[PDB]
Amino acid sequence: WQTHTVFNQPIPLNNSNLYLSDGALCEAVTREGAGWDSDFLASIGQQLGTAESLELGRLANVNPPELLRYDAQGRRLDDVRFHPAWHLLMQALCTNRVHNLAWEEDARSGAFVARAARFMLHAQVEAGSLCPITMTFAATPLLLQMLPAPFQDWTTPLLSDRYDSHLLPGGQKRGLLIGMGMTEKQGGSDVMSNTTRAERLEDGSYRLVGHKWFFSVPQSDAHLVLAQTAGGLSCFFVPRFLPDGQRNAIRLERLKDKLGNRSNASCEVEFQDAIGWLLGLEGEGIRLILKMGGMTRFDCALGSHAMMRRAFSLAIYHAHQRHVFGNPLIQQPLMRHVLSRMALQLEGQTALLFRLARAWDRRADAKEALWARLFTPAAKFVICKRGMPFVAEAMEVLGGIGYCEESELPRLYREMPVNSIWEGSGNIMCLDVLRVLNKQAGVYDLLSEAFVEVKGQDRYFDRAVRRLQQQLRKPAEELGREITHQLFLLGCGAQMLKYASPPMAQAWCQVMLDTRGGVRLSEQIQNDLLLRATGGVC
Amino acid sequence: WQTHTVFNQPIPLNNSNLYLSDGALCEAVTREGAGWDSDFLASIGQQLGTAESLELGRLANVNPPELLRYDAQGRRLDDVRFHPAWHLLMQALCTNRVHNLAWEEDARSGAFVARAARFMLHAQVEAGSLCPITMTFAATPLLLQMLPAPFQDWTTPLLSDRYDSHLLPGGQKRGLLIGMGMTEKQGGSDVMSNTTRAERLEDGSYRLVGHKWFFSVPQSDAHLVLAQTAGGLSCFFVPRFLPDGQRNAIRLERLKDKLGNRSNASCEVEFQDAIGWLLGLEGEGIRLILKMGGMTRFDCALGSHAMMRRAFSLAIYHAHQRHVFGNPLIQQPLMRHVLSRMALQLEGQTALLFRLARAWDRRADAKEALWARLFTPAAKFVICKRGMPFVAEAMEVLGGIGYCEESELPRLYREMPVNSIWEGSGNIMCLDVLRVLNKQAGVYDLLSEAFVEVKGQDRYFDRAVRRLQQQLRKPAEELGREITHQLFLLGCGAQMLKYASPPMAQAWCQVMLDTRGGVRLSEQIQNDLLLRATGGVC
Amino acid sequence: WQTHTVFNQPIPLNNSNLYLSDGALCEAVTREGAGWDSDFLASIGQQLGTAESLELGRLANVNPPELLRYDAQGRRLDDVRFHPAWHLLMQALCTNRVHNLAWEEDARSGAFVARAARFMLHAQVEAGSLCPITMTFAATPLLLQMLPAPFQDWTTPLLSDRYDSHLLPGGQKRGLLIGMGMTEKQGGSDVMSNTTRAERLEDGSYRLVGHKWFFSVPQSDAHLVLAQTAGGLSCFFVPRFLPDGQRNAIRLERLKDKLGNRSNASCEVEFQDAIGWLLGLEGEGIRLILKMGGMTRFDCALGSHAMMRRAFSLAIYHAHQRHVFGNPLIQQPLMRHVLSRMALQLEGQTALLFRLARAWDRRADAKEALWARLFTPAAKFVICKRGMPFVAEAMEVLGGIGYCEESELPRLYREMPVNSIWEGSGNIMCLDVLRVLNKQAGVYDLLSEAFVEVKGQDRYFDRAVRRLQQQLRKPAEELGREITHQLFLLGCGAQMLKYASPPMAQAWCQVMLDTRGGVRLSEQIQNDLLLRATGGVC
Ligand SMILES: Cc1cc2nc3c(=O)[nH]c(=O)nc-3n(C[C@H](O)[C@H](O)[C@H](O)COP(=O)(O)OP(=O)(O)OC[C@H]3O[C@@H](n4cnc5c(N)ncnc54)[C@H](O)[C@@H]3O)c2cc1C
Ligand SMILES: Cc1cc2nc3c(=O)[nH]c(=O)nc-3n(C[C@H](O)[C@H](O)[C@H](O)COP(=O)(O)OP(=O)(O)OC[C@H]3O[C@@H](n4cnc5c(N)ncnc54)[C@H](O)[C@@H]3O)c2cc1C
Ligand SMILES: Cc1cc2nc3c(=O)[nH]c(=O)nc-3n(C[C@H](O)[C@H](O)[C@H](O)COP(=O)(O)OP(=O)(O)OC[C@H]3O[C@@H](n4cnc5c(N)ncnc54)[C@H](O)[C@@H]3O)c2cc1C
Ligand SMILES: [Ca+2]
Ligand SMILES: [Ca+2]
Ligand SMILES: [Ca+2]
Repeated sequence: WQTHTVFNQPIPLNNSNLYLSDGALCEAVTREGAGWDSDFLASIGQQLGTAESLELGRLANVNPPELLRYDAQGRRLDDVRFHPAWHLLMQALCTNRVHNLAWEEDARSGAFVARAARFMLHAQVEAGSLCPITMTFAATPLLLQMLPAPFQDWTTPLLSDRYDSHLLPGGQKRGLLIGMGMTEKQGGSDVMSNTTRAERLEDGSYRLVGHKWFFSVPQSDAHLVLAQTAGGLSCFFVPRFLPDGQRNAIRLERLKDKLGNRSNASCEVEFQDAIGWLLGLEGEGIRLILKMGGMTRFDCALGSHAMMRRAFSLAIYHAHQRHVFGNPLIQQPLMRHVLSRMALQLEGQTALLFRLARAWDRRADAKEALWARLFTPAAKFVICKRGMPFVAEAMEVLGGIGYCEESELPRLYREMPVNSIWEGSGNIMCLDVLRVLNKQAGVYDLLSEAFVEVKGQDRYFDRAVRRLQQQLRKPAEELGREITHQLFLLGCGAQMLKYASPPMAQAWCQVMLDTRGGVRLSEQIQNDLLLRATGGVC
Repeated sequence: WQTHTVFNQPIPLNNSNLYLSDGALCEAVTREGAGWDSDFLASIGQQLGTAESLELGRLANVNPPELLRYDAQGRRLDDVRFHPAWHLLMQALCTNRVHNLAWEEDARSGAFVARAARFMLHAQVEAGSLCPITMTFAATPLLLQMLPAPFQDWTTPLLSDRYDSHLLPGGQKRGLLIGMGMTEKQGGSDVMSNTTRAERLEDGSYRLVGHKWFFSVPQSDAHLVLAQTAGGLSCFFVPRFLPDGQRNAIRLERLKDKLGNRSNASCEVEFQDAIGWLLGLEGEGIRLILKMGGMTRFDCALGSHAMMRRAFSLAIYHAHQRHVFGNPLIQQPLMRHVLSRMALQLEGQTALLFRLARAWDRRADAKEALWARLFTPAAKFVICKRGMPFVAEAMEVLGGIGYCEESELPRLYREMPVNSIWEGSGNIMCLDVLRVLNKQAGVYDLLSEAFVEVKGQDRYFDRAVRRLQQQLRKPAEELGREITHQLFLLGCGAQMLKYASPPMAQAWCQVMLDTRGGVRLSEQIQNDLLLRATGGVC
Repeated sequence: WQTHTVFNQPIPLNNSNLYLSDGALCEAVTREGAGWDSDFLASIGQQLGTAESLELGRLANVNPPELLRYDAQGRRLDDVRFHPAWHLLMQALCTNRVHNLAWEEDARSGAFVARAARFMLHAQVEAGSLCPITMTFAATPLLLQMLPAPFQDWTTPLLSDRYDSHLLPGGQKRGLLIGMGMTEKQGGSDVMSNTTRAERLEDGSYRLVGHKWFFSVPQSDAHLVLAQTAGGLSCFFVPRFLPDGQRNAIRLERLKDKLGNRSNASCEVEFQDAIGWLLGLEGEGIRLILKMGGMTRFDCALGSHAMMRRAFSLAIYHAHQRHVFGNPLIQQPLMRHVLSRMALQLEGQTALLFRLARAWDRRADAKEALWARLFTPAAKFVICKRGMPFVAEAMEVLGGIGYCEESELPRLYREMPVNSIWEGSGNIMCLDVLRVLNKQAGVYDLLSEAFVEVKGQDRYFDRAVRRLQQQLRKPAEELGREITHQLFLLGCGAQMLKYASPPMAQAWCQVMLDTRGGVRLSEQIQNDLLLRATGGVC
């Protein structure tokens, strides 16, 4: 009955450990002060790597949410309906405290780093569910700092490990999600162009009339929303339900039909005299949310890195099994070269991101705070931009089967641009880097110290330092991407030189910084890279 | 911001008790020997009536199953993927033993009646999930009677309360489902036209080559399949997995794209030297499955009745709330007339079906067995045919909102024809009734006795008995539907006269049997009918 | 490579002549004064019966319209996007003047009858596209009678044979469609409960604020819309574009997700100070549209009849080819009986509808006008109610293949209830019949004359006349359906007795009016019925 036998078809990667298979991550977690979380990380790495877990990710994306503007009786409903897989993903994210680990009372030293490792494991399985998690993690410290009086009973659920999908006022719920409404049709990068208007009421609250053009996670229990007041652009707490239990006047008009990120609901919304509570002062909306923005930019970089890691893991498991021209694909000199360069890129990214996580963890230290202020937008720019060609290359390793929606690769590929577009996109990251280099007291000293610490170790690194120094003499706005990319590489290189094995740091520096390419990697480096990326080290 | 206020929109029926709201059913359960099950029935009636339960029914139908013929590597898979709601429905059906209550060791007197009541509650929530349940309930006694030796370890899971969706040989599973493969492209009514061929192997098993054109529940652990042998048309046990653990050679070719019944997978399949085990003798396939057929025909009648009951319950809850021309719709004389006639039809159907369930329960008694043999096809014909106009009328009570897929009514309406088409359809039921009346020893005596028992109580009933007697003098095949319908009504009428209150039996007889219509129901009868249909009695 | 041979599978009906195959229709067209249209009818009957034509019907339903509330820039759009098949269907409908043949200057005697025959041919191919056609045909004479001054240039396009899908003010278009906005969330039967409000402006036009809950064909160039004024419920011309070229303020909020009629867009809409022009006087909205309603009710009856005709034609073509138990299915005594009864029902319906079409054609005659006033709602009630069980029976002739969406039968079945629900639904038709019988001068005389004309010809007919006479003594509202059904049958019977062959009229009267059923049809009648239904006569 058959016309052929099927052979030389790799088995797809599943039922693996997402943590234990990543040598660079395991090393970074210990190095950066989160080793106490390693047993937990191995545990969730196993749970998240199962066929069942990966299926929840697939189901949540192929059954995207449905906007319910009205009920069957023609009354306004303004709700969103998700596939059950979505709620199961949210439950595990919250159980694992990806939304608030760092903010717990008695959080231990390294909690920001431990939380980043947890986030990176989840992000490999499914990306859309990270959006509410990212916004809630970033908004929580600000909300706890400024929590308006009628919402004092939100502190307990903000600190829980309990996802709660009930359509109830937040104070009645066991856990909460918080979103961000900034972008308007006339601009997302330039939020001063916002026309949503807030008028102060007798009781000190404000009435808002306007719109937000991309308003993710409409089901959040509140959104922090930018609006204009007499005193300038300001930040408001806009809860889904008012203190009295009535629904607030946020009208969900249309759900975005997106390239990727499809599991996540993003809406176009309008405020019809919605009630908001001013956070901070009138006119300080942009300043107030700077650090909130910093944390979301970090998560963008970490998310793209995580997706690159998953795509790479799929590619290498496939290339190990697939034979071409009589030999394993991973043994073919050109393929082995390409995959080894990919692995080297992920090693550097992991070292940089986790050092950056430690900086955010230790931000009570002014120099750590400054390092995070400078390298966060740099990391978002370079890593998020790299995501697209990196994932395409992984897909090409698999070949035609990597172009079919049955594979994880298309979904990863379709996700990659979102992280690059988020929060003013790549150019805004670079202009922010230039602003910091220009205006921030202490920056040039911080950089010099970091670079002197490793001076003499590598000729390519030292040449790149001199090139950046020259470039910073006249930092033209048109060179913002060149400068940001150079700065990012020097950050990565300094971490590699300090902490990677010497042959690895040497390989990294030559590949990344030796201005003439044509760099061949030694056999031993390629072997070590590919072994480290499949477990080996942990 | 609003253009209007929404008013006079009924709230849709949910969070009600499917059992306690049905006076006729509660009375029938006690009358027919299953009163010991009443507490359980009230419990599951509450569970099944919740918004959450009704949502599982919706989800399983709007997310229909997907046929997986191949995996991503191009190897044959032959599997079906369902929405999780489907599996949750199956779990509750099996927990409630709708597939096997009557067949348990130590099953108590009335178990067939108790099982019918349980089935009727489930059928109101979701219909497609009743297909595997119906086939498994009907096939189980036959399989236990004839179970081939290599499958002796199936007896325990056949008797469990555990749904098991694992892709494993049945002997390794905690519970089992059994299907039926009869229909071929050239005929489903006339199964002797089957061309699927079975050849005897050295070990006594047979190799099958052929097709089945409608093959529901392909995921069943076995199907009973008709095939031709040297000795005539025969019945085979065809398991999904062979005794050695290999998949059997059943190729799933195409999933039907159906009007209704969409939650249930129905496939077109081909046998490529599939292995089957002969049940019974060569050439006795048609005879062997007669009683199996009887049970499935009963479930068809019961299913259509249940859907009619749900549609009626929705219509009356709506008409009680909706106002037209200044008064409740249920108070408008013409609407109240129509709904009262509907209620009266369901009273008769409930009385007949449960008497029939008792007949099947007590089938060790030759007269009970004969009553079931005769009235089962009659009930399937009339009740399944009535389903379509009855549900359309309920939809029209709701008006335009009953035509929208948000309402339960369209799904009920789209389901109704399947039960009428099943197992040779309406004409085959009537030809079977004629065959029984002609050939079956004892029938005319059984009928006479039943009719004499109530003779003198109602003039319309006694006139209808005389009309049937005349008709049976020359029972032409072309009058098969007229005769079947008359017989059905006399069955219903005898139950009403014996057991309904006299004004109710009087109303039933005049409406159903008074050859000139124009029958107006008294105010008291309409009130009692509509109250009984909303709980009152239980 | 094969497991079986496919055989005994009928070829599906296509490439047939929808007109020439229908003996009763061809005879009715000539009888009722539209014989001059017979060549044209045969021509379009051929065109509409092709596989390509039937495919347009399928495509328009499986690719339903999409509501475009906003454009990609977030500006309001309020438009609907259709599959190209929809526009091709509309083009042929308008070329054939199904929307206005009767209203042309110099329309010839019999034009209403010719238009009804044309409508019936189209309705067999696709039903949703008849909605704009029906509303435009019904509204056109009223609009031409009352056309408000700023829209004088609409007269030419209202009278064209040119469908025009351009998004332009009607006065710039080559042809126009008109819709009807009556139903609100609180009621469609009782339109006096409408809360949409119209306020008179300085220039004599009115500003409307409110909603309509089912608002079909939102893309119409205008809708006639009921709204409350100081002077009572009134009818407004509400154009899609104002005289100055601006879009009118009609907000399309949601598209209905329907059981059937899926090719046709039906919206929930809101008026945000939309401009309307009063037709007639304040407070005469209900009266003004009575005749408009009459024409749409006629089209409902004609549409259900047409769908029944298509379903029957499919069933008989199938049963002629399919063999069961060694003989053609159409030769099996019970099946032949059932199909013959079906054919007889269509013969009566065709005779009645076309006599009714002639009444509407000759409505300058007071007695013809009265016949149409009385029999139109009666016909809508009985015929539209019959549609559901009739089409289900056809599906059951085909068997399981008739339950699959590849067949035309499911789409026909899912369409049938809409015609029964339309314009206040079945109960409102019956209450209207009772109102006419009670209040309308001349009615009892008109009926007596009609009945005396055929008195003595058939005993069952004469007995039914006496039964109706008795019933009309005390015409209780609760007997509205019994009375309407009796009246309808007497209408049909009088046409059959006057114009059918005597054996046919005899067969009709006995089957339809002989209060004890068990009526067997002669061999010759069954043969003549089935031959007439496949062409024979034309
Ligand atoms: C899936 C998804 C979900 C989203 N969810 C949210 C949400 O929940 N909340 C929210 O507020 N927003 C959300 N956004 C919107 C997102 O933040 C914006 O798209 C982003 O800030 C860019 O704004 P914009 O699209 O208006 O582009 P613009 O601001 O018009 O920018 C266009 C391009 O110009 C570049 N540019 C801008 N200014 C300069 C300059 N001075 N010099 C050089 N280049 C410049 C930008 O970098 C960008 O590349 C979401 C977006 C997506 C895709
Ligand atoms: C959703 C669905 C699921 C199904 N699942 C299964 C399944 O799991 N297993 C399986 O075996 N089948 C299944 N069936 C097929 C079903 O049993 C058949 O469709 C049914 O038996 C009718 O057979 P048929 O379609 O070949 O019609 P035919 O046998 O061709 O009958 C067509 C019509 O002719 C009538 N007729 C037949 N013989 C006579 C006669 N002698 N005199 C007068 N009238 C006659 C029939 O009553 C019917 O109305 C399924 C069907 C559906 C719709
Ligand atoms: C596909 C579709 C398209 C439609 N398009 C349009 C459109 O374009 N324009 C428009 O105006 N409407 C439209 N309608 C609405 C349609 O006209 C209404 O649904 C219909 O008039 C019934 O009104 P309702 O749904 O409010 O039911 P109700 O008025 O609430 O009636 C419910 C039931 O009660 C019965 N009833 C009402 N009064 C009495 C009484 N006095 N005594 C006894 N019984 C009574 C009715 O007959 C009906 O069976 C559309 C409907 C559908 C399904
Ligand atoms: Ca090698
Ligand atoms: Ca009353
Ligand atoms: Ca014959």
